[PDB]
Amino acid sequence: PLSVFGDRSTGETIRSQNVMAAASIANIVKSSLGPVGLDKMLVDDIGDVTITNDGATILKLLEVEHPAAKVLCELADLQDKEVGDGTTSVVIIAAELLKNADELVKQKIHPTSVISGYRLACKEAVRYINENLIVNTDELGRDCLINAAKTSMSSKIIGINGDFFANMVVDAVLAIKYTDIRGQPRYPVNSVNILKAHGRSQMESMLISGYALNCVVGSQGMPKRIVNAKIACLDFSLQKTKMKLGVQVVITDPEKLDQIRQRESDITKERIQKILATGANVILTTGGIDDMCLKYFVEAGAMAVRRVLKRDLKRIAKASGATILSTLANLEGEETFEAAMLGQAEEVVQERICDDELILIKNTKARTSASIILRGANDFMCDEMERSLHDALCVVKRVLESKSVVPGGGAVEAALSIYLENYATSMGSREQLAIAEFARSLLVIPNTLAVNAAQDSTDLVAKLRAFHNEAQVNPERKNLKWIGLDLSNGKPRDNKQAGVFEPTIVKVKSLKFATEAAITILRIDDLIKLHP
Amino acid sequence: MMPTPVILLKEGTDSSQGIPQLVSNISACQVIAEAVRTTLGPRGMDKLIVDGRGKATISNDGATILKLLDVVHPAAKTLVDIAKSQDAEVGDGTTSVTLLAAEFLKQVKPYVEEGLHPQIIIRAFRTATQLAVNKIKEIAVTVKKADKVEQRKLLEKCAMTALSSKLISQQKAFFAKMVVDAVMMLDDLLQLKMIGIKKVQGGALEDSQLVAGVAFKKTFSYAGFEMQPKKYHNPKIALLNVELELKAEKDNAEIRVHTVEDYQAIVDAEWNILYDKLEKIHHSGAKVVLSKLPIGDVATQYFADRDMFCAGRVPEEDLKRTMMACGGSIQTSVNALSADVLGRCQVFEETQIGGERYNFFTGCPKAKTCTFILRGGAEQFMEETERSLHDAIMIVRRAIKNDSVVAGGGAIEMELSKYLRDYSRTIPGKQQLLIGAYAKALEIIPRQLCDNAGFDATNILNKLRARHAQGGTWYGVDINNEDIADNFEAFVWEPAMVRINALTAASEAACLIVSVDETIKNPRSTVD
Amino acid sequence: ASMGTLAFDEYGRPFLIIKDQDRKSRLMGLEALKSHIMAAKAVANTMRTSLGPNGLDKMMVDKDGDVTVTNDGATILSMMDVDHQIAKLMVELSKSQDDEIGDGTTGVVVLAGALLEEAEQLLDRGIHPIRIADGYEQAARVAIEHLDKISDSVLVDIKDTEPLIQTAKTTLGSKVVNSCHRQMAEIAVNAVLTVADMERRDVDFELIKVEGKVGGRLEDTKLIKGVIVDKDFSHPQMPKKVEDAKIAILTCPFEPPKPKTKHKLDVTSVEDYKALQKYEKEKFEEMIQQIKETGANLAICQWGFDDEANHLLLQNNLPAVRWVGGPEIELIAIATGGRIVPRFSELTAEKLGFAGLVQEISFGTTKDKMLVIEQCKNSRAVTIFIRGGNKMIIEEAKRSLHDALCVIRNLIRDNRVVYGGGAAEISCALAVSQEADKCPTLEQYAMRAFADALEVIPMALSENSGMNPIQTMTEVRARQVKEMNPALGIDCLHKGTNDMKQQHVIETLIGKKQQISLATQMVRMILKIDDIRKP
Amino acid sequence: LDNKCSVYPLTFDKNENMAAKKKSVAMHTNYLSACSFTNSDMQILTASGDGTCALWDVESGQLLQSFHGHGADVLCLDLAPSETGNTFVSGGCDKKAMVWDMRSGQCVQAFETHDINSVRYYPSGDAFASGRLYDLRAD
Amino acid sequence: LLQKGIHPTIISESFQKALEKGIEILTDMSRPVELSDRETLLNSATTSLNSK
Ligand SMILES: Nc1ncnc2c1ncn2[C@@H]1O[C@H](COP(=O)(O)OP(=O)(O)O)[C@@H](O)[C@H]1O
Ligand SMILES: Nc1ncnc2c1ncn2[C@@H]1O[C@H](COP(=O)(O)OP(=O)(O)O)[C@@H](O)[C@H]1O
Ligand SMILES: Nc1ncnc2c1ncn2[C@@H]1O[C@H](COP(=O)(O)OP(=O)(O)O)[C@@H](O)[C@H]1O
Ligand SMILES: [Mg+2]
Ligand SMILES: [Mg+2]
Ligand SMILES: [Mg+2]
Repeated sequence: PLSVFGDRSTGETIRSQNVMAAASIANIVKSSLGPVGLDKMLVDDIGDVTITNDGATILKLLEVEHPAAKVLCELADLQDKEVGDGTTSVVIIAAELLKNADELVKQKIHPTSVISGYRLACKEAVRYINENLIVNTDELGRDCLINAAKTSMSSKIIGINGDFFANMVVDAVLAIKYTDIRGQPRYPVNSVNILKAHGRSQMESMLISGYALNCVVGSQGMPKRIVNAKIACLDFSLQKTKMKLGVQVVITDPEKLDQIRQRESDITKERIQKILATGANVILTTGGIDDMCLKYFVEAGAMAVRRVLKRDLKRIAKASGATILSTLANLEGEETFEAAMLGQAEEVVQERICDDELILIKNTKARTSASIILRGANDFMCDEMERSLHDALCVVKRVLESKSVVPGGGAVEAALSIYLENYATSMGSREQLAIAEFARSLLVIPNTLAVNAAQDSTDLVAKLRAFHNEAQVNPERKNLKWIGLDLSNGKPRDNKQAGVFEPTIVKVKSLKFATEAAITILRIDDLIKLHP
Repeated sequence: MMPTPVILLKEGTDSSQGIPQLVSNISACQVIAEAVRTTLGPRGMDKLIVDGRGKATISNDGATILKLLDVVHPAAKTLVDIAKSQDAEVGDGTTSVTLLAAEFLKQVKPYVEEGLHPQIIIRAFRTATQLAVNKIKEIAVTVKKADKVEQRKLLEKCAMTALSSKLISQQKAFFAKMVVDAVMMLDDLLQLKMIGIKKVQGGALEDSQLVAGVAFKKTFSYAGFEMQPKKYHNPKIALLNVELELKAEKDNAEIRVHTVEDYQAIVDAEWNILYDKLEKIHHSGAKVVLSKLPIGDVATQYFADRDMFCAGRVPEEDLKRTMMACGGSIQTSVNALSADVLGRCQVFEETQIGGERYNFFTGCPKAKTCTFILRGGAEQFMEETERSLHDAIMIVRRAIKNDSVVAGGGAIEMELSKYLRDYSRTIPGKQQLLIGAYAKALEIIPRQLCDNAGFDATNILNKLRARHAQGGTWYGVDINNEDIADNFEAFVWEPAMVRINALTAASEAACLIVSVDETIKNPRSTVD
Repeated sequence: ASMGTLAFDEYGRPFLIIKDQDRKSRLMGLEALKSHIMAAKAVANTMRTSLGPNGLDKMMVDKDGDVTVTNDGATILSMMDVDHQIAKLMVELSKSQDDEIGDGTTGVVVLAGALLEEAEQLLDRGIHPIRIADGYEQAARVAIEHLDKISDSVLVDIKDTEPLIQTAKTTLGSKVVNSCHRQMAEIAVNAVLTVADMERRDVDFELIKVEGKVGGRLEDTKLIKGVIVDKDFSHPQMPKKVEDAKIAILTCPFEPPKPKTKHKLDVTSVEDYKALQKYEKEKFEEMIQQIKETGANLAICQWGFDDEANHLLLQNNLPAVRWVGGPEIELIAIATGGRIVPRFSELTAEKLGFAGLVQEISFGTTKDKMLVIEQCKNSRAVTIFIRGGNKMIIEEAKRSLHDALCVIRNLIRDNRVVYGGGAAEISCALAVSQEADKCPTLEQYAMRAFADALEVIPMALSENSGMNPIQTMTEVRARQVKEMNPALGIDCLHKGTNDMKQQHVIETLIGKKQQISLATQMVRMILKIDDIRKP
Repeated sequence: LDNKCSVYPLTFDKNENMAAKKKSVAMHTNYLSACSFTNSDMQILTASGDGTCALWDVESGQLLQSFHGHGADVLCLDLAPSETGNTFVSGGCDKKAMVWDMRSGQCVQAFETHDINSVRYYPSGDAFASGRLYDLRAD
Repeated sequence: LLQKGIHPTIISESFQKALEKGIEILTDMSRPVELSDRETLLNSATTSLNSK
């Protein structure tokens, strides 16, 4: 009848198939949630090994061919990009929402009603979080940032070492603070260079009070330590001058050939001398330097670095007050380099880190920068440490930008579930059921946390729900909103007192994104798959 | 893992353990239940299954559908087995057992995913099932009058309820009356072999008849059979197990003669043996001769000459039914053919039924057997008619054993669910969740009824729950009016043992499925 | 939507439930019903061109290349090589109609196709198929009651065969033997009336032998009040014609007797050998003399015999025929009024049959000889000898005569008739439509669809005759409503009148009732199926 | 290669123990579909690819009767119950099984309801295996 | 219609007549609207988006 060259699935079949795909994706990463979560080891069929706990990384490395599972994978990626934390939680929440919504649909509830109920429940959950479950960081201080970083680094390879790593993260984040127009303090994370080098234990990871370059000096004749550095940042190669494509040398009188050939290098010699005459000590260029200019720098006792990465050069110039110079050409048509275009630093060295060397620009002036050198046991450990450190940096950035945090350890989900279960009775007749199922789906996070610890999930979650119900019913027992899960003892605990914090934006964005994904998938009721 | 130079088990062994395999088992049970989901209720639909040979089986019976499905999943086979068990012990409710077991497993799947110990779930199922069975026995309606009219009406109503889901539901009153008559005239053991089921192609469903006696197809008549009269008004029937034809006296017999007179004497002696058997049969006064063994052409012509009727190679079951109806005895020897061992019927007649000839024995006053002759337009039509009639017959037999009925249409299960929820609201709370899940699972049957009928299941379920909460034990789904009604007053009756066995089997299946934690599958041997 | 389910579990580990589940197929829900309706519609539309006097034959070729040109619906569907299960259901429906009635095997298929076609558009509007089946059953009950109401009774006496002849002619009108139409109807009526139990009892078709032989002309087909045997006189010098023959039917081969039990006769001396030889000769002479003593003029045996018996039979002016089949022995015994004798010693005069003429018949340049026994006193057995110009028309004539015999048998069972030509269907549709108005609205759609489906037979007759279907059917229905005359049908033969009563188009009421009943039941059964699980 | 049987018992090397009289007619050549020996060793029935059953006499060596009438070649044939004038069946590729009688040389009976290749008479003789079962007394 | 025995040209012309009549009916059912009314525009846009 249709005569379409492909396969078709319609009705309960396609809905159940989509639910199965989403559930499989959720089950892939469900075991890496919470402090008692465990990492995974991915082998990339050519021997490459990736050991990670981050949900986004696991979902990107996996190759998936079911489009709903692809939707969840891109959901995790979006949560990573926009927030940086909660990548596993959003996937799990979306999958549970899809499961419960599909159960409602199988109960002959129209999917439009389920979608409307989910939208209302998400709006009310965000409103309730913003109105009741937020804690201002003004009355906490640096301890709040430390606790947020420690909570973020739980369930990571650096979790036990939080007492040290949280201090490192907070110092690094505060060291790059800059205020823009409108007086808004913004923290440009990803300006903190993360360098990985195996060797000593994690305790020997260093926080550079400056910038760290994964580069060395181009010539062994140059000094490897300069005290009062005058950094000159350039964006052009220092090589023998070659004329452009449109210029061709034609010789009729041979007497000029030697002059031509000599000028070919004298041009670059003059440029080097002009740069050096201003007292420059360190020269960084994104382009290459040939042996001639390297010797020019050697004779002057000046450090010269070639093939510097553009982002590293930009960060160094911004921190040290230097200016990138793609060319030496002023507005008078001449070719000059003035000393005002030079950055400064208190020391530039080339240190040795486990049989290799890297350049440290210590204590730059006119702006403070930061870099972190992570020391591990092997490459995989250092990579996972870098991923966890990035998660912590993003969490600290979110906390410092928006000064609201919410209690962790499943407290928010339990409070939201109780509130939404109560609130659904005042809305609609079938969207009532949809909101109730949204509330029930929100409880998957504490259940997974308890299960990962091999604890009594049913009783522990029941006690959490009882505590939050008492908090929401008795007006004078509102201090129980902070009661979450203490996985070490398997007992409810005041997580706000215990210092288990996390940014509000994580929960808000995760809820919004999960609702979007569940609505998108739940809308499908027919699939046509054309043969390739 | 590692190669382990010498491996422990044989290569190719598949192992699966933990929560994931239990979840997979539950999912497989759901898949099996989906195969018979739409066959339940007066609005249920049949399923067509084609085997490898190409033969198609069309059925509404859950047990038949599950048997025709070639299930190889170890956990899913439990539902097929419990369907067979319900069919064997009760005869009806083979869809309800599978739906209930799958719903139990589905309801407890979320708790299994949280790591709840399976022993707790098993204990909760056992407690809930014991309570439900006790409640069914307690509230089942029985009448202690032993009134013939009331008993007949109860049997008819139970048969109609058991029949109002099959393709013969249009003639459910007709077939219920037939089934009740047949079972009542069965004597004391209600043996199913004493109810003949003959399928004849052609004719309407209403053309089907129940014979107050025995009827069987014509069996390969010899020459001279058409000269025998085909109607008698008070025949005496000789039920024999005898080969009435010229043949070797015995397999190892061997005749040795050396004289032509002895040769002729031997020939005449064989002829005289046959004629002596025939004369002994004839002088008994019988007019109809039935044998389990072949009756030759010589005997056929001999009986035709005497205005007698003969039919050899009668199937053994048909002779047993003829013996139980006419009231004679099967004789392997004709030396003593007295009046005691001769059957008697009011009228014997051979008539044409749709291109086939049948022999009819009617007017038996003390017959302990029947013969259903079913008409229809196709082989599968008669097959499904026979299956439906078998369901009705088993229900009527069980109701004969005990007249303990419960209103159907989901009313009994809604009452059980209300009772179980009330009980669960008064216990500590670990078992409360599981017993509540059991009570909620008991709602699958009315929900499936509404879904099959095209209703809105949620509204009907809410109305039923409210009605049962505020009083009224026998309120169930009214399919025709798309509402709820007192199904006891609507004569939607079910023997209580049907629901009792359904709950018992479903609970046992769920407990067995939940109890398994590891599945080990050995490699195939002699794959060929 | 196809092949069933495929998940392989949410944990990645294998999830296999049914053996070879990846090689099987599954259709569910409404699209399964649509596929079944489409297949049944295809079968019915194929069959509907062979409906009525202007129907066209279908040329069926089997796996061996043999050709069967036929118009019978049951035969066409039986020889049709179908793989769809619903097509097999259609074939079984035709076989059921053939077995129960013998006529109308094409009308049932067209009616079922029309019913399913209407049910398709009913399903497209969101009506549960069980509701459609219930409405169809209600309308079928109404139509059957109306047929009983408008039925007419005919006399089935042997002194006036005109209504029977008319019914047989109506049955035969659609077949190729309509050239010999009246003769065919006459012989069918006489055959059925000759062999039948008059108290409205059964008609034993085993007493009607239908025999065909090529050559001659189709008009040469005749009814013989005796038996036509495919044998001939054993000795070539025996006379070819015996008149007033006293017939001796025997089942004992004309050979020396042989015990059934394992026997050995010992010859131990020359005297024993001489005695054995004399015993052989005397047994031959004695059996022949015993046959002769009864006064018989002709002997029929079943198991053949040897040279000495042959020459003894010839020498004593005793014509004989050997190797006559068992059924033929029974037919000869029934027709001639003689018993079957198992051995010579039991042969007496009173067991002899009588035949007014026994003759050997040649068939042109073919060397084949066939025996004829006829002119019996009160023969209770008949034989229809069919001639023709090729085997194919012979087979078609055989099945057409079978249809006529079945129709007269049905008249014997019940003598109520309804005028055909689509008049019965139109009146039933009118009655169903009238009863649908009083019906509550929900089943009204099913009843109206049933009436529209019933309207297909006159439309098929109209289009097969070249007339415009809708206009002719509408005008005939309007005439039926205007004047009380349920006998107005389609003038397929263009006789100039729409009244089937003057045209003598007569159909048995049992046939129409069976048609409607079987079509409704099969349609309900197909409507109840919502799942297919072919491998 | 294909034969691997050219050295078959054709040699029949013995000490001349009265069994050397194997006859081995093989005059008609073609294909010897069924060389069944009659219960009375006087006669041999042979069937060829032309579809004609042939009866030979071992002593004279002459073709008694050629039985023709089969639609296709006769793949298989049997013998009478004991002798009974050798009323033998003949099953061939034409889906038909028929009985012949040399006392008349005609097809006495015929059956067509099935190629038949495994005919075998019942010990009584009233029937015969049709590898089905056809009854002589009822055709 | 075709199965009833109507040429597929009477059907086309009859469908054209029905289309013309239906255009007349729809035009009769219509209501004037001016772009100055924002409520009608918003209602139309919402009705368009109701199914997405
Ligand atoms: N010390 C702690 N005690 C209890 N719960 C915690 C603790 N630290 C984190 N959690 C909770 O564990 C959950 C899982 O976090 P995790 O999965 O590691 O982050 P992500 O979702 O970004 O991978 C978070 O929702 C958080 O609330
Ligand atoms: N007239 C009726 N009205 C409502 N429900 C009915 C009616 N008759 C039977 N049922 C329901 O059908 C269910 C069983 O379906 P059915 O297919 O007949 O038997 P099975 O359980 O063997 O599949 C019973 O639970 C009964 O409640
Ligand atoms: N002379 C005739 N005039 C009008 N209609 C006829 C005539 N003869 C037969 N018919 C109709 O033709 C239809 C088809 O009959 P036929 O083809 O013989 O057998 P079947 O009913 O099996 O198709 C019958 O319903 C009958 O009413
Ligand atoms: Mg995290
Ligand atoms: Mg039932
Ligand atoms: Mg006809």
